[PDB]
Amino acid sequence: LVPRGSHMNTSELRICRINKESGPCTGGEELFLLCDKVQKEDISVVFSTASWEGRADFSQADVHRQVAIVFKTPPYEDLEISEPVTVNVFLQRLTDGVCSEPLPFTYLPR
Amino acid sequence: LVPRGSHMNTSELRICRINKESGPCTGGEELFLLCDKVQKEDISVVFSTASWEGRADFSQADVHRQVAIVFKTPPYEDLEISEPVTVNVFLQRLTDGVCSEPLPFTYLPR
Repeated sequence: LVPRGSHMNTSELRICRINKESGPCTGGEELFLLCDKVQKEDISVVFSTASWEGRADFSQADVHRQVAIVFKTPPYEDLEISEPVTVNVFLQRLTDGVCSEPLPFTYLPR
Repeated sequence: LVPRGSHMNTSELRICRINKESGPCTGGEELFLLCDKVQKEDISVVFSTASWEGRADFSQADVHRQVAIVFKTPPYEDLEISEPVTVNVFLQRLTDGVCSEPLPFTYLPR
């Protein structure tokens, strides 16, 4: 349960991989990741950086057989980035607020 | 079980989506798709066109919890294509040789 920021990391939540490594900072894009056993009714996908945090948008429906999650990327804090900004994506249980190890995801401009 | 080529289609195998819509005709690229309940020990991923058929490369291991499959794309018949050639990707049970509905995937040159 060892600490990793304001929240807590676990070996219970794990993100195997995302289909798209990058994407535009506008957000809204529809992506989908693989993971281990997750509780469809208690799970979220969060994008973050030291000072910004964005949640993906998806329904319990979008969670396929507890190991995949189709979601819609949140827009990046600033939509006027001029550079490729790669942040952190990771899972997190609502209940115990526990998170998973992050995966790098990079926003791009238009 | 209605016919669709030399083989047979079913409502038992379904490909929800692939992470990458395209890729180079060289093949070898590592992709992964979503699908419904598949038998890890009886399933394959085939790329085809009316006159060419290629199989993806993956192990029973690469099949995650029966709904996702991480595989390696086969090279396209001709690696000297000058144009974007989009073929068909689909599942198929070894035993009953039954297939699924195809999904378009397009090879590209270098």
